[PDB]
Amino acid sequence: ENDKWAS
Amino acid sequence: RITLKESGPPLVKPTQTLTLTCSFSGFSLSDFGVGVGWIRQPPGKALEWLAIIYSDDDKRYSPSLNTRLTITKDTSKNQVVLVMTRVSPVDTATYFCAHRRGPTTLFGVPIARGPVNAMDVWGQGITVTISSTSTKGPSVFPLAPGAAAALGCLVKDYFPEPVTVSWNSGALTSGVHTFPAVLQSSGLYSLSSVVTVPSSSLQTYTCNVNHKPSNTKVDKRVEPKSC
Amino acid sequence: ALQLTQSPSSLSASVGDRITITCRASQGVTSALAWYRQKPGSPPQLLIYDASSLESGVPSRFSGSGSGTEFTLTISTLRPEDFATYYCQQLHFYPHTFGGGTRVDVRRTVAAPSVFIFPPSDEQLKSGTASVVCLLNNFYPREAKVQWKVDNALQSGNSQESVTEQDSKDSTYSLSSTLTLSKADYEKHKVYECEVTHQGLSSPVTKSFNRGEC
Repeated sequence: ENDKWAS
Repeated sequence: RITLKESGPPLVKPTQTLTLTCSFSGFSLSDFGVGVGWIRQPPGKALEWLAIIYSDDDKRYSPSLNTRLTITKDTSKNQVVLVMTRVSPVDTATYFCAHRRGPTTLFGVPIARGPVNAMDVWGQGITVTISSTSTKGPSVFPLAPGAAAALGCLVKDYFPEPVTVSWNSGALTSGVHTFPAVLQSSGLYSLSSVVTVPSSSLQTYTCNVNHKPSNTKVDKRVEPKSC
Repeated sequence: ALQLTQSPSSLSASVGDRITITCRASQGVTSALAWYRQKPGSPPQLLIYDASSLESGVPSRFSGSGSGTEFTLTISTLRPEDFATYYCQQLHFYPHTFGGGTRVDVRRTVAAPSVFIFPPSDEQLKSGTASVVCLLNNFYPREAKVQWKVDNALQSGNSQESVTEQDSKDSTYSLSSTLTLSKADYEKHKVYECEVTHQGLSSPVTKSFNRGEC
């Protein structure tokens, strides 16, 4: 999944 | 100044549970968006990401190790703990914990996320060996033969690391190569130490081997066989 | 999952050179990429974060550029402390992958290994095991391939090798490979061979012996 700080 | 340091057992047996603690100073796991992650490095191999935990308590794990890892934090003690269950020999590695910055804030307003893209401060790393072996001294065997000649000693089946080897009580140094030990599938280490000399010197050669852990010192004189 | 491939895996250079290491991702990671330098025995150290930002306290000769799927780290004037292994890390997708690393070592002229094969000692044989060791001494570059053959059968899964760190005077490496067999299996064969491939050797060199020949 997306990193904590990605869109 | 941010510093982190890993602690836990240096040795662990297969099927057992490994608990590693990261104690840090210079930041709080209650600071905004901060993270602490764990990365491991088997000897001679690449870095491998394991898990990370943030101050808002979100946790993420390597998919390959998900079932065996638990990461948790203890904010008031400034520690992050990683628990790995059912370890096996392939889990022998140096384990590092590391800090991850949270976004920069201005008057408590997040304005820059670029600083979260890196693990910026690392702990020295803690070496963990997974083996069912009990302490044991090495068996030492001879290794016997531009026009250089080679000979050495094979320091076999000992545990745990380290062992020290010198040649001629320390007087022979040029041409000496003591290789890093390999952990055999048996759970015991093995290493060779060799020395190259002018094919004429064949002068005497004796390797002095010492495995402190088992109180085993051995001096083995090696020569060009054939009686 | 997402793949991060570094190139080259190994690289030779001299103090003062300009080197550039590249890292390619299988899917775009935007600018969420970091570079690290790791010296032997130490933890990795952050050089560049967010693909191109210079980490505080890191010397200006280090530079990072790129975004999406292709990134590069360049060290403009290599210093002695830069002989080390470099890694890139992606932080856009979980898990936060690391590349395979690229080793940067002291360049020196190509040198083929001096190869030696050692039969197992009679002393070891009495304990029931047989170790055959092969030594590749003082060669360069680091990559070398050792293939054990017993009565012409290609061996696999029964050997282990280790390599010394680059010699500080020579700039060469040495490699030790151990073939291990039970005394029984050992006794069932005659020709024990260590085949070596290396850049400095026109063609593969083989060192061998016939067991029990006296």
